Amino acid sequence: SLFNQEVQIPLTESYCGPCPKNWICYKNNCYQFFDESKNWYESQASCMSQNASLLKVYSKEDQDLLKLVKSYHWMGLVHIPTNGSWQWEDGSILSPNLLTIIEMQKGDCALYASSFKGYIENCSTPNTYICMQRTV
Amino acid sequence: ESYCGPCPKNWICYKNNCYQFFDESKNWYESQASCMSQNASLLKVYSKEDQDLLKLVKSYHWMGLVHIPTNGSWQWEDGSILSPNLLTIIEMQKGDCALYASSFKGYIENCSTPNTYICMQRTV
Amino acid sequence: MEPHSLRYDFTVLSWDGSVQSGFLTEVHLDGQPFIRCDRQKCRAWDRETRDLTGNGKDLRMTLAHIKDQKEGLHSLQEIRVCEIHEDNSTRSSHHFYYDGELFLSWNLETKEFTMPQSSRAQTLAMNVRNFWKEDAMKTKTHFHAMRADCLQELRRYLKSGVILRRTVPPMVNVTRSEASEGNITVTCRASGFYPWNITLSWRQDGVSLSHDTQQWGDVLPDGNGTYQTWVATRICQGEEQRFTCYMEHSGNHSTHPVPS
Repeated sequence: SLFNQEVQIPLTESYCGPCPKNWICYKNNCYQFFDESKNWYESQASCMSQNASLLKVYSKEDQDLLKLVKSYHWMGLVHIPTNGSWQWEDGSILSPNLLTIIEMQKGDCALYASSFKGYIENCSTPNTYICMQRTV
Repeated sequence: ESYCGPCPKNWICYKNNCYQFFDESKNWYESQASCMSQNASLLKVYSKEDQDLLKLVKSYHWMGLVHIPTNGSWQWEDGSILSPNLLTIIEMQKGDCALYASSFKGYIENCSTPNTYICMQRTV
Repeated sequence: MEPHSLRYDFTVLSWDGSVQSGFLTEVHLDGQPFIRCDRQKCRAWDRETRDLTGNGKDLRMTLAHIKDQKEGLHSLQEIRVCEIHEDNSTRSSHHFYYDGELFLSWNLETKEFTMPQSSRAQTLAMNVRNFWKEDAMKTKTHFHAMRADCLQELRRYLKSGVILRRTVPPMVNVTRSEASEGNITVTCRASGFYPWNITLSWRQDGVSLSHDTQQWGDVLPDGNGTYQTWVATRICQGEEQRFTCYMEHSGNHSTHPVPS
């Protein structure tokens, strides 16, 4: 119901944002892909320098564009060894039924890959990375 | 600017182009009808700089590129020409339609073969 | 014990250089057919489609980059197999086959492609390797990820009891063939056994006869997934007492006399 049911016309169009200049805007989220390979710590530093975090996966519907992504990329998922549980940079939990986590290399960080996969990787291994900022 | 668009509310916005990806496999003709139903068209590739995000697309997908054998080159559904030095065209299957794949590849495919497809709004 | 295995296969075809629409995806669990997909129509569920059949589409694009002037049929097959052994060690292989011949493999230890010595094989492999390089298609990480997917799926099938391997002990039966010239043929048959590995042998006063003084069946399939074999030897009437059949199978061992 863009009107009262769904139809794509010039009148039901909106602006997406606010986002950093020339980022991807989709369903109130801003994304950018960085092709310079960095370790997890430097990827996190790079995103936070732009007032963003690494990719956080919270919804298959709101982030369905993640299905189309080629290759492997740092996201904001980190291991607490004390519990054996995964959480995001922001301290929130990994919600069930979002990611399949796959044991690849022993390590405490995860690479995002399509569709909704996390590959456990050595935090020190250089990789491309995805930054995310919520619009509001 | 901080704002991208204008675009349909649930579409991907990038450098003021509006995109969506469709998982339901359709032939070229049905993919083009489906994009036009959403006030769009199949993907048109016009700029490596403005559409650099197309480098990160997994797999192959219908785009709006068609062969008219009578004139004997590739053009977009809107009648505009394929600009040189944008796409490398690869012969995959004998056919008159092309699939987009990363990086800026076009794979010649049978127009009747069902495939996933990318829609883009006709550029402002 | 034989290891557990998971096998993924992706197959595409060209006719006169035209890559056909089909892409066949298969999953075999310990050699046994499990999942078959004809494009995205998968039969034994979102994971069946997503990513998995997608490997066939990538394969259609790989075959389009293989230069071959020979007309007619060509085929490209990608094969992935992981193994989990008794000791929890793992194997993995990742192979590409053109017209039924190996042309390219990925070695987990060197993190590198290996090609065969043939110059036509190396030309096929460089067509493919250069394609994958240009379009960033199949990096080191891809090969390690695909291996990690395979082992994680094998570990899930094993936990679930879907490939539950059972031991089936043999039935052993000894028979005597009539006394032509005062000699008898004693035959020892072991039937209905799993797994395949068995020891069977005639003994004289508890010592195993040489291979050459015995006659040997092959080990044949015996239905419901089991096997059968036999061993025979020629003795003198009077002597039946000295001769026994010795059987070892998955830690069972038994000795069977010639019956009266």
